[PDB]
Amino acid sequence: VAGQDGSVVQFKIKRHTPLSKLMKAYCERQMRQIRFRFDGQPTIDVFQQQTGGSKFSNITIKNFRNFEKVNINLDNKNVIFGMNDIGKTNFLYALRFLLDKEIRKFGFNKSDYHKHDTSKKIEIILTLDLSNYEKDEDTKKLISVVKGARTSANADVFYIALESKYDDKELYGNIILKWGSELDNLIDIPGRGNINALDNVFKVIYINPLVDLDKLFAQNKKYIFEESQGNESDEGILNNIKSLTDQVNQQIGEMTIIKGFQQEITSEYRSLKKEEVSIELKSEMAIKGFFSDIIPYIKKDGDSNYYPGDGRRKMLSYSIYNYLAKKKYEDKIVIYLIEEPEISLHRSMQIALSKQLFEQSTYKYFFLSTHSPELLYEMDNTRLIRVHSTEKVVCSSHMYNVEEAYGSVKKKLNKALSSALFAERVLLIEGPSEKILFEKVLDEVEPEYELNGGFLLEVGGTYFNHYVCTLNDLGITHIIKTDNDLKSKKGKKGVYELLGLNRCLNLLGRENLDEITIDIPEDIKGKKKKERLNERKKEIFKQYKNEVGEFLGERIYLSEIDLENDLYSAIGESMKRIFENEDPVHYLQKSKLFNMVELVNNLSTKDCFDVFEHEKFACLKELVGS
Amino acid sequence: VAGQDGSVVQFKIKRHTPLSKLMKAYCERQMRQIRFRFDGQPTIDVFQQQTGGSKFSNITIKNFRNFEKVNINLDNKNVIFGMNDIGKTNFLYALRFLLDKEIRKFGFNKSDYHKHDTSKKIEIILTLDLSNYEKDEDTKKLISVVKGARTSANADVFYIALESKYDDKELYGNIILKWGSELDNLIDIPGRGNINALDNVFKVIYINPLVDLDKLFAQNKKYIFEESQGNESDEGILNNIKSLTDQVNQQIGEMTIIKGFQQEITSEYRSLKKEEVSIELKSEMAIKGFFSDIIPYIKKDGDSNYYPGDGRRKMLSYSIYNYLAKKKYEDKIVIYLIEEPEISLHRSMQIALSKQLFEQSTYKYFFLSTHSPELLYEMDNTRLIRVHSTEKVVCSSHMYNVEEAYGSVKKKLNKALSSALFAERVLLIEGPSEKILFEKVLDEVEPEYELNGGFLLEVGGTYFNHYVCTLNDLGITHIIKTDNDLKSKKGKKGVYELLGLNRCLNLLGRENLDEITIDIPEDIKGKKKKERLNERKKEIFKQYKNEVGEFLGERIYLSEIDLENDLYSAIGESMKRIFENEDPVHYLQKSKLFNMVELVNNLSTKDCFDVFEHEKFACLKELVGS
Amino acid sequence: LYALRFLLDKEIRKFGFNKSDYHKHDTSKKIEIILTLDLSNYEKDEDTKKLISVVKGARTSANADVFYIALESKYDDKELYGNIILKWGSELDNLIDIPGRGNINALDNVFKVIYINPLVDLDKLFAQNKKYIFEESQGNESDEGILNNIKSLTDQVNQQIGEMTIIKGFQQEITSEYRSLKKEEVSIELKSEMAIKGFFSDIIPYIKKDGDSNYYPGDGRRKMLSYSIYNYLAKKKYEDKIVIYLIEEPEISLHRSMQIALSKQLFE
Amino acid sequence: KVLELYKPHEYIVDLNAMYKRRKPKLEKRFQTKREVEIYKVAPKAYQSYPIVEPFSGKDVEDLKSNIKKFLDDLMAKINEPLVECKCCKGRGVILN
Amino acid sequence: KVLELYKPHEYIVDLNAMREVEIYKVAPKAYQSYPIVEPFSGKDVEDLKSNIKKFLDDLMAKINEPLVECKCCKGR
Amino acid sequence: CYLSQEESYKIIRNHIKANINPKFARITSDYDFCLTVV
Repeated sequence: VAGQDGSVVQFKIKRHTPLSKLMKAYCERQMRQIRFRFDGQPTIDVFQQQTGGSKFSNITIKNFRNFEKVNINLDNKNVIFGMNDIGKTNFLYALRFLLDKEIRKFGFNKSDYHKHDTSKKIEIILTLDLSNYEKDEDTKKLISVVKGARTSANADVFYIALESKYDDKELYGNIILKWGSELDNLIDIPGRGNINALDNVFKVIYINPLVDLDKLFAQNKKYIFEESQGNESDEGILNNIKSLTDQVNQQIGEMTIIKGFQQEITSEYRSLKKEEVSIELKSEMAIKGFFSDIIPYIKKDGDSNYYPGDGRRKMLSYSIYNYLAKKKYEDKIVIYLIEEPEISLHRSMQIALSKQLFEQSTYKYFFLSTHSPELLYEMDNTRLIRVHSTEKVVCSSHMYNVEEAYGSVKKKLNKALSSALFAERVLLIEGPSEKILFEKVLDEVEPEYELNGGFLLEVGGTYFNHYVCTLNDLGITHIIKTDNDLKSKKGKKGVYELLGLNRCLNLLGRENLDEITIDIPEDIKGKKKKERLNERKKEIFKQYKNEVGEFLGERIYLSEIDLENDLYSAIGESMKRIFENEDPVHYLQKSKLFNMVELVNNLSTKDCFDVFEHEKFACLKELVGS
Repeated sequence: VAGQDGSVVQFKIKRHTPLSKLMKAYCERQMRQIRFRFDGQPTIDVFQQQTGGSKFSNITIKNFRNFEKVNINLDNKNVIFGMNDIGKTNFLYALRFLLDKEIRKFGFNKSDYHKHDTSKKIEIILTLDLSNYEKDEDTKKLISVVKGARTSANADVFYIALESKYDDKELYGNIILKWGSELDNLIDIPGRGNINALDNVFKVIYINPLVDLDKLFAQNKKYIFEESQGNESDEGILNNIKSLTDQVNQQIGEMTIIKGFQQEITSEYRSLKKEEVSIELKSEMAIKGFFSDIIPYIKKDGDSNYYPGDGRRKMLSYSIYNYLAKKKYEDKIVIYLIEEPEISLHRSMQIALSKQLFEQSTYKYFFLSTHSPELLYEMDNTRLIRVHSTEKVVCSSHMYNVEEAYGSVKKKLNKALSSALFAERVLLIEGPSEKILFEKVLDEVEPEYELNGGFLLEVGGTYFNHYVCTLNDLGITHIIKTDNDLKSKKGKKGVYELLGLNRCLNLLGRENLDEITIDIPEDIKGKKKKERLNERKKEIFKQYKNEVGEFLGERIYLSEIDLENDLYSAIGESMKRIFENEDPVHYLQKSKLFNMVELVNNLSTKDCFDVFEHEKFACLKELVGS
Repeated sequence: LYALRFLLDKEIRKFGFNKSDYHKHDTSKKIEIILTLDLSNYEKDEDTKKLISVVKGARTSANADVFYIALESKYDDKELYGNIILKWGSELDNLIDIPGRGNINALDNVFKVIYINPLVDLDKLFAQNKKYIFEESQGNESDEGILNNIKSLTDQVNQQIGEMTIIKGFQQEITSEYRSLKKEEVSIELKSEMAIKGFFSDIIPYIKKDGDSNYYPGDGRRKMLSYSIYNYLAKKKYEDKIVIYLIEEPEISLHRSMQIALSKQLFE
Repeated sequence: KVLELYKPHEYIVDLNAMYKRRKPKLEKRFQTKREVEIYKVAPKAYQSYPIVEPFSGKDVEDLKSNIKKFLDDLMAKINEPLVECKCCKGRGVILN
Repeated sequence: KVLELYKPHEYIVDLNAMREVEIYKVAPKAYQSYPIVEPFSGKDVEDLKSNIKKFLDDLMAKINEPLVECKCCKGR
Repeated sequence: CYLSQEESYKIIRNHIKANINPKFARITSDYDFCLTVV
């Protein structure tokens, strides 16, 4: 059972048992208003009646190319990524076939069927939410076209289905669109000729990674000028320009070299064929009008020259999309399919595009397919869809949100997390000192761990809840190596909270443990104070051994004291000789960054393998995947 | 004057003065062996005769498209990046015109001339090094073709020049290739018909991201199987297969339905035209032999099926390139022009390609044009060429090497530095605590600093020499915000080294200061010990105020004590209020990662602007670019 | 010819009308293409029965002899699109829309438009039709045995390829290179494409001169033989629909002797 | 397994044999070394290679003896030389 | 000729335990390196039958004649 | 002691190819993947 807000409730399942009892139990924990669906058919998702949620609920794809049977939850903004490039492309095509008239008119080939098995029926069903009818104008756009296909009982839900059965006689697959509030019976979408009622409400704008700017401006320039009002002064200027262009053509005909050529070429034509015609040389623009060849020119300020750079053309081509998005389609729902925008785009421009997609309101609904972490630097309030590396095409979906608590660290948090999304196994470490040591150890042991899908994500000062929930929902394996930490409360003396233990407990869903008090003498300071805290940490670690056992099952590796002490338990004799200090652990902790680098420099291959094979550093084995 | 090994020497320049005195002075500091070159013509680069270096010294481009006059130093492995996309593409084309026969045969259009000014002539000159004649086999390959174009006086250097003067009469630009050891007089490269002597020695393999695998296997399958020998068993199998395919065609002709059709269609053809012919349906492969249609198949282990995965095919296309590179061309110098490999490539595969380019010896010479930092994760012993964002097309070149000292942290160091290369202003910070604070402050003040070219590069435990030298050589503005640190030597009590001051001094090129001794009582511990060190830090900061003034000129901002104390000066009341503590600085330093996050959460917009406008945090203003 | 394609050809019609398709680019005027048919000789003509069966109730007993197929299109200035709407019926004043589901309509079931252009690749032409030509014919036990025997022969061909030392050496070497690239449990095999897909995938007609052992893929030899395939299909490919041939400029790159031969086919 | 022939073997091959249409052209080669496959083995399922078996021993030293003995005889059957027999011009092999 | 081993029932006993020779090639028409078959010629139909009959026996007695003991190198 | 499936097939093919009588039987398909004697 999966809730709409992300809460997950586990229920025991029997055999030959109605689901009504489970539905009643969930309702009592939290009946007519809620709706229960499983894999897109009425873990099972729930419905929270009237919310501020997206219209798009989920999409089901059956027997379409790779997708044998796939159900993907959706939102207004959706990002699809993963190793399976064909799966990502075909997912976008399934949306185009359902909603784009131009793609749909071509029908389905034999190749478009799963395993080329034309005996199976292609199904693409999109589920929409109409609960927020009164507050959302786009919902009103949809139900105005739909008219009587809905039912008062199911006024909140709506389905748009694409159905296709291959015709072996005609070697053709016909796409038939149906819609309605009840999934069991859907009526055909009415239409006349090539268009249907659905094409009036939905507009799909496919932003291909590479586009010609002047091409894009050519089609839209017609609308841009006709829609605006034309006053009398503009009319006078319009007529004046027509006179100017007419004079240009007249002046061209007055030239001797122009008159000479067109006179003799007329004679040449007349000799060819006794036709009573004349040949004239006129400027094309002066004949069609200034509107025919008007184009935008990127004019740098302080420079009188007009230029047709290249990256600026790509950036400005987006502002045309931005400009049109504001004031072009006010009568239809516009869905943007942006596929691989990062192609031939500088990483600074990728971050600029990321801010447009997520921070701005320009693109209300879009499906973004990307390979670059930079496009996800500003991601927020978006649905992340991950296509697994398997050929079977599994899709894991997570609704990504950043809480108000993380708002101050959102920029740093997003930059780190964006790279981890394109990974199979992610190891969560605290700071750079852990990263320095683990990078050296892995380099000597498993140098190509990054190639295989490993990733070292460092998180500091925040609970692991945000990272783990995102990674777990997306199907990415997460390993956590933290240390038992005691943090002193502000303004209070001799009382510490089990910050290291609490973070791991928060992951398990348990509540935070209470703070404990530590009594130390005033004289006891420095090393004596530190070892006293270490003694309590060892005692606390032993006391909660049951919880620590639970952590190991969830791939959470909690150090007894810290990483340095665990390191000493593996290569302690080696640490003593390279440091030549009385206490290698205490010395390593004095300047964590510089001493770790010095230790890493003097580490040999055998020590790196000793650390890798040690039981305390079992997270490294999990990250590698052995 | 810039040395070959990265050494830089400053000399006074005088008007109306021969360069011989400067050459003599440089030689005495370090004459016939060395060669002096300015902007590709004999800062001043030097040539240290018999050294271990690349064959390619530098390339000069004149009046070619964007390049008005550009001289770029080169190496065996070269990476070109930058915001100017046209500059990067045209640079690769200039190499193709010089070395690729297929591109060169088309000549130069009017557009290929700078500013379309056909009066100016196009010059593309490549300088080569032949000093290591006996060590390098590729040098022998070039010398054998060149023959008498060299001179014993200049046996170490060689030039390959491309000249083109537009023919206004014919509307054509003719490319004429010259070579020789003396730049003033170069003889034309001899050739017969379409090929010339240069095409025998140089092979240019242009790898584009959109390459069809079966297309790639199509051309090379001829060589791969004729080069290898054939024993008796293979010959018997080869003849046996021919018999099998012949029987397949015979069995096809024995079918009733096929025999019926070809009899009917023959009669139809005979009725069309009275010709004594017959039509037979035969398999195309059986006529051409099995060799005509043989293709590679990705076979999953344990799976009998044969599969024609897009990503799998994309990566294996490089395996063919790797396989050919080992044995296809042992008689010519192979140059790989790899343009935007990251296009539609997963980031894990980008790292895999990075390891092949730099760690392996497969691609001895290549020019890589990339937009993704992941392709530079394994970069080492490569030349980095950066095209500036200006339309003027300025190119900055740096020879990237990682020293043996940094070998243990090479993986971590390269990952951080690779993203900084695609930036205009880079601020070097120490750890995540600085990053957390600066990211929050910049978010409230200049939220789009990353879009404009800013970048926060964090470095810890290492000197700034490696990062700054790379960034400075590439023309990227570098700002260093560090703090005054005292590090205790291992095994010695009461003596500290000015680690914070030494790092900044090492950046200036000065020697490290000696370690100083600090006498503290044994009873003085904890906070009392810390404040005593702070007093010494303040005294040391005052003592070396002249050096600190030098640092400010070099955009190096050294804190008097540390970042926390500087932060306290900027916002004292605010920090004291939210930390609810007598000494916020001490509390903030207790748990740097968690307390900074708590401080950042409670910071207001006014406090963030107070930090930004404060004198101590002038690095933020420099990073923003105001 | 395009007006006929827009009316009767599904592939041309699905694209709609541009602004240029309107007379003098005046989109205010309605494009109208009307075809009138005669159904008087219903009892004798089988193709009339083909049309009547699809039409069903759109006819009237008063006008049982005449039938109209109309195409209307009014430009949509809001959407910059010209929608093609097909109507039919016995009465010209009132015509009902041609019923249809999805992309196809009732008219596409009865009318088949074959567009013959002078530049037609023969092997391309044989590519689609070879599927029909062999599936429609009846297959006996002896042919089934030959199918299985051929499949065994092609399988042995692929097996024998893998036994070659130079083939085994390469696919072993490149497997290691691929494994070095990424640690994936994948092996590379060099198999003949035809043997994987079967002989049917690459079978093509070979024009063989009589008394000659060689097999040849002359250009005019192909152009004439491409027409005989059209003749062969015309006899038996479409017995359930009315086939209209739009032959545009057949004389292009055709010898005048072949032009007379084509003339005899069309009229005699 | 590398074995030689006293008399070098004379044979003719075609470098046009991989293709059917073009006319065949004959080229002579002289092979004196004949290679016969004697041992192929893989750690895992790959192609038709027989998967190697894990060494098993009742005791660590017993396992050591099993590994040692298996290597000795396997290596012995490879190192020991074999040459053809002139009494039957290559129909069977014999120790030299 | 299959001189690899004597035929009846050895593969089983070998399981319980745990050079090729070309003798006749022919082709009706020129194909690869196969020798061309000679067309039988006979003055009389019965004369031809005897001629081709004796041709079959001596050729096929050669084919079916047993292997050579191969004293020196024997089976190995 | 159970014999392998592939090894089981191999011995039958090897013996069938060894001592059949061409007077009474013939082998049509003789392949590693399939064997037919008529």
